[PDB]
Amino acid sequence: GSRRYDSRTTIFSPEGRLYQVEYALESISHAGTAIGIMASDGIVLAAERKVTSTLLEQDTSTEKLYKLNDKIAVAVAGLTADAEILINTARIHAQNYLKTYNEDIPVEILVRRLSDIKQGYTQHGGLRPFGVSFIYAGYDDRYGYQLYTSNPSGNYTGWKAISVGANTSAAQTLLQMDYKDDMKVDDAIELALKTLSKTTDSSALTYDRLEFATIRKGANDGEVYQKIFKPQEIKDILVKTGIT
Amino acid sequence: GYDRALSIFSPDGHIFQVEYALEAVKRGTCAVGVKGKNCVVLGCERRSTLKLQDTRITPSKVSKIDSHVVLSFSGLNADSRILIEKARVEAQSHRLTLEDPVTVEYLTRYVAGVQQRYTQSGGVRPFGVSTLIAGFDPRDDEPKLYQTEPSGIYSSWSAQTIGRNSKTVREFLEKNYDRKEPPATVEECVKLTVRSLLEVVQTGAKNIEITVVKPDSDIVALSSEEINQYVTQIEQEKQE
Amino acid sequence: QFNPYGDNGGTILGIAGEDFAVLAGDTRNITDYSINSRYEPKVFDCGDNIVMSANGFAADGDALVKRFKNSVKWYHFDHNDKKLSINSAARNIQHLLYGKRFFPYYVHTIIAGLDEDGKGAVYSFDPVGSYEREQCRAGGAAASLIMPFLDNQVNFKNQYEPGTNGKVKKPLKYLSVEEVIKLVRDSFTSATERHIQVGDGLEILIVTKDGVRKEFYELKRD
Amino acid sequence: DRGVSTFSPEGRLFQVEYSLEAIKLGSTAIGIATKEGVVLGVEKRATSPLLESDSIEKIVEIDRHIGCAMSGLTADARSMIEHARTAAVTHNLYYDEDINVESLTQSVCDLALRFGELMSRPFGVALLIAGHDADDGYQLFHAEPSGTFYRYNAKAIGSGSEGAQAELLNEWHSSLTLKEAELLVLKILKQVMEEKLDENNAQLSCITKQDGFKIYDNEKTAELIKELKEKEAAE
Amino acid sequence: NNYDGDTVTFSPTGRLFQVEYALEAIKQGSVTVGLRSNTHAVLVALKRNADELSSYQKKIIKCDEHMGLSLAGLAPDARVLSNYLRQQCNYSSLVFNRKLAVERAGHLLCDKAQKNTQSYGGRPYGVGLLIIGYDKSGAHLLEFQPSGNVTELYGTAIGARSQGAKTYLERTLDTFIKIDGNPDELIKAGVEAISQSLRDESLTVDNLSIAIVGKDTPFTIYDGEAVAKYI
Amino acid sequence: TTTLAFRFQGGIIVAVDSRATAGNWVASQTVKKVIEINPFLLGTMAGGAADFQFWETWLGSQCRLHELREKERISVAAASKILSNLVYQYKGAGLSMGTMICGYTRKEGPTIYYVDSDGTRLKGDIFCVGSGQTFAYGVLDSNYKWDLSVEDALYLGKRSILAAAHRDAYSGGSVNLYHVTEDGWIYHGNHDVGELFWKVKEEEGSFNNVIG
Amino acid sequence: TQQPIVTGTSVISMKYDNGVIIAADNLGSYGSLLRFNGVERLIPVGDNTVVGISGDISDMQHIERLLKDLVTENAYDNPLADAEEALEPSYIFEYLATVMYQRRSKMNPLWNAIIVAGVQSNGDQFLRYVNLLGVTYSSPTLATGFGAHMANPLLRKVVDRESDIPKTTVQVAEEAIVNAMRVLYYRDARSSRNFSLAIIDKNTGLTFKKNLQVENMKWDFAKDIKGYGTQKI
Amino acid sequence: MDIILGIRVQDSVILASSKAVTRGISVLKDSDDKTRQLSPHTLMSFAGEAGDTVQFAEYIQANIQLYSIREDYELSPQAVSSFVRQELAKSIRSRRPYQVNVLIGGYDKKKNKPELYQIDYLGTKVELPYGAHGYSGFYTFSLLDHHYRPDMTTEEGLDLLKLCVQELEKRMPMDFKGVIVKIVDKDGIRQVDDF
Amino acid sequence: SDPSSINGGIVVAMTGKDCVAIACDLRLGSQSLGVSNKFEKIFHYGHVFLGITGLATDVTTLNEMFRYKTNLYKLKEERAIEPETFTQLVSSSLYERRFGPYFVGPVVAGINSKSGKPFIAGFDLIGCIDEAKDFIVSGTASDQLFGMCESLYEPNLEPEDLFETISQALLNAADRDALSGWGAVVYIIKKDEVVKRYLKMRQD
Ligand SMILES: *[B]([O])([O])[C]([C][C]([C])[C])[N]C(=O)[C]([C]C1=[C][C]=[C][C]=[C]1)[N]C(=O)C1=[C]N=[C][C]=N1
Ligand SMILES: [Mg+2]
Ligand SMILES: [Mg+2]
Ligand SMILES: [Mg+2]
Repeated sequence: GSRRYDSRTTIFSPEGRLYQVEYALESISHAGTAIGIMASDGIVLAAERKVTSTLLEQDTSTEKLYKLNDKIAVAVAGLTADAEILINTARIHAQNYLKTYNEDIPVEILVRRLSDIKQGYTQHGGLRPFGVSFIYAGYDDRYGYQLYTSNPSGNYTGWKAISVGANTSAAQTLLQMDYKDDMKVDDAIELALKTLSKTTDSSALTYDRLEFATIRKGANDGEVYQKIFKPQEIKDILVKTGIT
Repeated sequence: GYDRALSIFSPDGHIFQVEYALEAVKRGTCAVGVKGKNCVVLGCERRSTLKLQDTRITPSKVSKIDSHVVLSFSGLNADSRILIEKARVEAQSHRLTLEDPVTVEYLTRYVAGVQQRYTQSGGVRPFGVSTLIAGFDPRDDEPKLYQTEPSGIYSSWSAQTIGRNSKTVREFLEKNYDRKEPPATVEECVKLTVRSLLEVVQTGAKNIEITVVKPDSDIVALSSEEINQYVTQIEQEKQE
Repeated sequence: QFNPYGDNGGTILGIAGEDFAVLAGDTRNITDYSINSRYEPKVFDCGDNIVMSANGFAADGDALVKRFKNSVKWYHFDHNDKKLSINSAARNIQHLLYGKRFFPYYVHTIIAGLDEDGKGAVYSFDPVGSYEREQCRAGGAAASLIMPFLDNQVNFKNQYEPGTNGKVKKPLKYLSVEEVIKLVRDSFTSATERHIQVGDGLEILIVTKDGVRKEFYELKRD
Repeated sequence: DRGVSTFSPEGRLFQVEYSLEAIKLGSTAIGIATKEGVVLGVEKRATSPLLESDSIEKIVEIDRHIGCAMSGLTADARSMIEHARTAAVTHNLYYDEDINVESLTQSVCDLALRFGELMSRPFGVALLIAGHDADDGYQLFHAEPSGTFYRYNAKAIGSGSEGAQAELLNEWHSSLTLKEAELLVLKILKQVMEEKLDENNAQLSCITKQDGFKIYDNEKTAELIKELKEKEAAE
Repeated sequence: NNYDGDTVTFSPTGRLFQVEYALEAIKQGSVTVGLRSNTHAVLVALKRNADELSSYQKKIIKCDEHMGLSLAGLAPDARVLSNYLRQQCNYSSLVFNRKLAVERAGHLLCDKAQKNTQSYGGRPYGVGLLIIGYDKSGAHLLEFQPSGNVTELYGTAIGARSQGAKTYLERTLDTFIKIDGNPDELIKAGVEAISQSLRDESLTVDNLSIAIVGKDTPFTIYDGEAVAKYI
Repeated sequence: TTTLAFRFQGGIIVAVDSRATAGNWVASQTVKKVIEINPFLLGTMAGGAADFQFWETWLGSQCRLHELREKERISVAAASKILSNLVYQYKGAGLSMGTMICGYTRKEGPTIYYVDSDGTRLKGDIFCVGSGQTFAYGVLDSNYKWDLSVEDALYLGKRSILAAAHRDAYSGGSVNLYHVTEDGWIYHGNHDVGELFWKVKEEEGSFNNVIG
Repeated sequence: TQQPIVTGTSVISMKYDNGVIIAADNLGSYGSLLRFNGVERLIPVGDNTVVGISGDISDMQHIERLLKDLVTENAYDNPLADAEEALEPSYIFEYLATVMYQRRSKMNPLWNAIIVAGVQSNGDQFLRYVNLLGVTYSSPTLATGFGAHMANPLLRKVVDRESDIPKTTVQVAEEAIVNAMRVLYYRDARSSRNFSLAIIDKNTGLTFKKNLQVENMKWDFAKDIKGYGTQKI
Repeated sequence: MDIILGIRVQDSVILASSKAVTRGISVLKDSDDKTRQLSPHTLMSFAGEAGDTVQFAEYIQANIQLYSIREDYELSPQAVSSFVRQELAKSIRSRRPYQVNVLIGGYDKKKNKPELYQIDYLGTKVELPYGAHGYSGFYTFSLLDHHYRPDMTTEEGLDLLKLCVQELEKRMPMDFKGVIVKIVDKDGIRQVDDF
Repeated sequence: SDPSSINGGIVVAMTGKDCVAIACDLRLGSQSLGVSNKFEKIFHYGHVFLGITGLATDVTTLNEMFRYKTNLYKLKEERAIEPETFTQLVSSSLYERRFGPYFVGPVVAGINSKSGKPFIAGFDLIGCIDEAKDFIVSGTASDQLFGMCESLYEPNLEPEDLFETISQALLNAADRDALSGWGAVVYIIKKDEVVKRYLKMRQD
């Protein structure tokens, strides 16, 4: 019967690893590097588009940075198609929570929900896992500014600064070196770009090969603003920090 | 639906998927449980390969199932959340129907039952998780500490450890834990728990988590400085 | 509108002796003011020395008896030909009846036999499954005519011993199978006189350790 | 790979035969049936001295008149016990009486072969079901994952089964007392057990018509162990 | 070889190996004999024990007052099939107030076993059955194989060493068919038939199991000291 | 119907009548309106019912299953709530039942729970349920104290049912008494009202209205 | 739940010494309208049973197809379909009785009163009634609708109890049935003159008589009846 | 006809709820607490159809307690009230709706403000300074309209509450056997044993 | 009994010159009993305003539902929903509950950000769109509002004149309705500024 052709996606290796999760992570390691850096007064999300073309329409493009609600955003590393499935689910969960409790969803609760969905694909259903790793940048009134990451295993963890995708080993070393706790957003912006500039597989880091975003309390009085950077604004911040 | 029998017997009478789930537990960070005369302590290893972490928001290793019962674990982190959630629901469900919170034995038996169900259900793999469930039964001052594993077997322990290098810390506990006279105070019990982790952990900085549970829903998690004082006192006595 | 229930009339009577039990019932079957049958057996031997009758709506009555007979059969298969005790049969019937709690068997069920000590036993049910062991029970249309007479002549209610004037009750002496049948026959003869749905014939099933025996008697056919 | 409900060329179900191998690895359990009662005894086999042995529950009550001992993947037994307890109580509800030990055993064994591609595999545990009823008296049954159950006068299952069964072959007779049977279980357990038999690593139980199913205290078993040692040293 | 992994796969020579492996489970099973006359039908079964402490596995199952079978192979599969027969015999009675024909009972078993041989996931039944009965067309004896093939016979035997008892019946055909109105002599012939399949062991009181159905004889099983008469 | 149950020093008294009626017709005078659920728990019946035969017998199966699983006697609170949660699922479906689940455990002490077909579940010291409940309440309230002997408490329960049996047309037949301690319930006689009335009248000097 | 539309009236029947007789008129009424004058309401099954049906005609036609399908099904894998394992009256009745009761239990009844008349294998007379409620009963005489009220009294004067059955010949029994049919024509406002009659005898088998008519009627005395009391002309 | 009352003062919320339980002709109990603690700083009183009331209150309680354990965090009164409203709004279009009216009195530890929410069985939520369900409001609101201030102390609130209960005891036909009063403030929930 | 008049309340919307006005009372009641004088019936999603009369639980439910849907709309479309589009969304949403409807009388009002054109629309409880040029009315005093609006209204009113007209239309209609009143709110909406005014009215 059909058993003959079943890959058996949800099984353990003799060593106790989940084959498909491990291989999905291998897929993600070839994806464009995404970095998240959390500061005292805000969060930075920086991400590298993969070998773009001159004919790619950049200003209407979105492959890395997505908005989940007004307070929470995500950086994607892996299959974009897979990420969008999860992103739409996450957007709905945030709205469900809002409708139920009449309050914006806490960042961790949203992260746990998505991570639980990813976990489900590793334990039951016989389907392949989502080849996606997220960086969650968000804010709520309990914990303030928060950085999380989830991967195909469904495991998530909190971070002060973190990278996903390509050259994370090199990237995480550079972040670990220059990161300090009393750091500010403007400094975090500079660190994020400097890290990508050194870990990139491209010859030079340019505005057309980047997506960038900041979550700031830099909004008029006690409230939070999400800023998805435009191509011209990424070009300006590249000149300001002294990379181009 | 996906019905495939993933957990099955082999010629030598083994269910490899259950055994490979134990190998995932072996890979997991060390977790230890020690019960004193009037308390239980849950120690947990935090691997220091991950720095630049945000310890405020990072999922803590020890999880409250109810106000009087806690659950730590070794193995796949994602899998543990599914067991914990189910356990937390069952805890509230038990209070709702029986009008009395779960006993530590009952809660353990439920979790172990879930784990077992996943070893002979179609289309699912076993949980790559072993748990240490600890607490105090309602209106009871006798400490409770139970262990579970992927196969679904469970049992009570005077002291127990699970996860990576658990063989070493179990060796330590077997010679250092006396049944006739267990750790009389909270201090003695925490000290013994930290000592046992120091056999494996590496550095005694942010790599050790300690959670003390006492009778009548009195659960508290020790901070870095409080734990660091135990680490300092242990090594100063050792220099002799 | 369709009315799924009907009244087939009739009347049944169970009396428990010391080492025997009888379950009697008239053989007349009716609708409204017409006679369907002058001889339509209503009391059945169900095996294991148990006799049963489900009086009221014959379709539900025949369905219930049929299902219990079936239950006895499957009790033998599932439990190594074990004899179904009267107390076990009674509880089994409760579950059959209550199984249709929200669309009831419109019947008044009575079973008779011997308990595990060999003594006479009669159990009585309502339509929705409630049951109780009794020494004496009439069921069906003319139950209201018969039961008061049985209270008086079986349990000796309101009867006292001459000379004492209400102080000493009449002693509850046991009744023989011949004595019981006399009371059964007089009950149905009297019920026939004053109830239009009772008559034609009286069929009695007697249960002893030796087995199940049948007796038939004519009743007035008007 | 291959089907779960596949037959071998010899005419056996692979998965059932492989589950029997798992039961051979399990801890020893012995049952002895007498006219004064049935005795059930098990090897606890704690994997470490820190494990509180009194929490090892390998002897279990199904009803007041039926007990059960297990051997093999004991986690698999839990649902079998739950079914057995439900079956026993459910029958009492329907029939206002105790359920026959054979009928109970049959109900348990019906689950055994409900596996395919229902549960995903056979049970990895064998059960000794001991009890009493009015019809057939004191009974001991051996329930396998094959769906087959044999009645026994005495039976040993687990790692030391064939060695213990041979010992039960000689020692059992139809005029055994309950006290004699208790000692006989302890004797044979001590013989096949790796570690030295005591009240903490071995457990006794019995089922009598009067008192019903009882698990023995560690104080009560300790005395029977001391009584055994003396009677063996007596000759 | 490559075509025995499941029941849904024919071999290159057009064989169903999973069915044939299920057929093998019968040959491993203990011997049982069936035979009939014009008035009565008899089952004789050699029960098997695990050891001396164990009981002897029951081989004969009653299906109705007028029908029942003996098994050889996986006993639980016989319990499933016998249960199905019990329901079919019972459906015939409750609905049609009609005792189920033995021939039609065979047709129902054949069709139930067949569905398991053509579908993926399931497996063939691992048991052979000898169904005896007395219906409106007299006494009957059927042989059920889990391939689906059901066969009405005068006499037969299935299980280990069953060829000896089957040859004996093939010789005695003319004699035992004429045993009308005599249950004890028909059983004697059945006991003498099953004796041809014995080696080393002989027929003891708790070893032998006999059943009989006939004209004025409900299906009844004889075990223990009830069969000491025929040893 | 008249059924009562009250907590006191010696544990719990439970007293019920015996009559069952279909309209004005007296169906039975011998009805057991106390389901002996197990050896430690009692349950009463009232309300045009006997639905409670099935469901409180069923409750006994659930209580037995509980103590098999948990190796511990079920609490009166847990037992009562299994029944109340069950009838709540069937709410809207049929007629009107009312019960008192009575028991004595170590953790709770003597406990009574009024469970109701509308889903109501009330813990309390005194309860009277049935068509003759008001008559029973009258005798009970005026004579109830916590410091009552087992002998006097039994009588008060017996007398309260008798009061209702007399006035309420749908109560009567006989009185079934029960006394509940944690060691178990103890049965205290079936008392025919026909004989009990004249006995109580003469001895107590009550019922002067009636001629005897 | 429905209401009957096109309806068939009385079906009358009785036992006699060697078998049974059953009869029913050929009318399918549409309320007070006597709509259909050629409806056969006696439906034979094999050569040993006749099912007489009253009530809803659409449901009758459904039952007719079930019986037709029953014969087909019984013949499948049945070498003795025309011999030992042929359909019996008792088999056919119990089947219908099962269906009628099942349908009432789903609150969707076959709106009929049925009488299964026939002769068994052993020569015993079979005569049993079943209706929309699943109610069943047997008697020496059985009749539906108006037949119950008018036919039974007449048929019971011939066979009042079981012991009168061997004393009743086929000629006497048929005469009683034919007379009963006439009485029903006098007094049933939803009956017709034309009817069918069936005799199932254990010796002579099944005799099915179609296109019978009520004859020898008394109407002459009508001429003498004038007004409603005082009128003379 | 059960009376359940609520009043939000300066620094606390006070909920009064009748003690009577009437099953037709008789008062079966005169000491019934018609309230459940959903979380340490959130109390819900309730009144409606028998059975439904407690079943609903305990179901809500269990859900909030589940949330508290999962997140190790107490939901705000506003959040709990919104959850409760949704459950009733869901309920009203069910096969068999919950026939339960509730008052949710909670102290928000974040904003340091007491909050009183009135929600009926239809799922009609309103935040109020003082609220009631059933016929209770008809008598009490006129007194509360007159005497209420937002800056009242807890003791002043209790006095105003006594005045409401006295008016109910005077003019209501049903004897509700007095009320159990509970206070919800920064320090949690406590019961006024003498009232 | 009648769900649409248990809680009571009214909403009215009008168009002016380069502006729209939407207004509502503040009453929530349980039939005769007044329960709340702060129950606002006008909500907004971006620059699109929605007033809802009828059963209060459904008013709340629908507000929460359209907040839900307009938020997802914005995330995907990367722009705020327009009045014309929202009107269709309201109609769709209401009609999907055709045989179990929300007992409401919604009123959309707002200015199209791109064309600058003033827009108002009303609905029945099952989704029928009434896209009027002049004015829309809804609630328990809709008859009264129809009478006021039909006489008081004139086209091309300036924002500060339109305010007076809609305010008087609401106030005098609410005073002839037992289940409406207890305060009132008026939203004056222009292309890039919105003024909200609470009116002083009789509190009976
Ligand atoms: B009691 O009067 O409430 C009584 C309790 C019952 C458990 C025996 N109820 C009845 O007797 C009811 C009728 C009734 C009378 C008054 C109030 C409520 C109900 N009768 C039955 O339950 C009944 C009647 N006939 C047979 C079986 N059961
Ligand atoms: Mg007459
Ligand atoms: Mg009275
Ligand atoms: Mg409200």
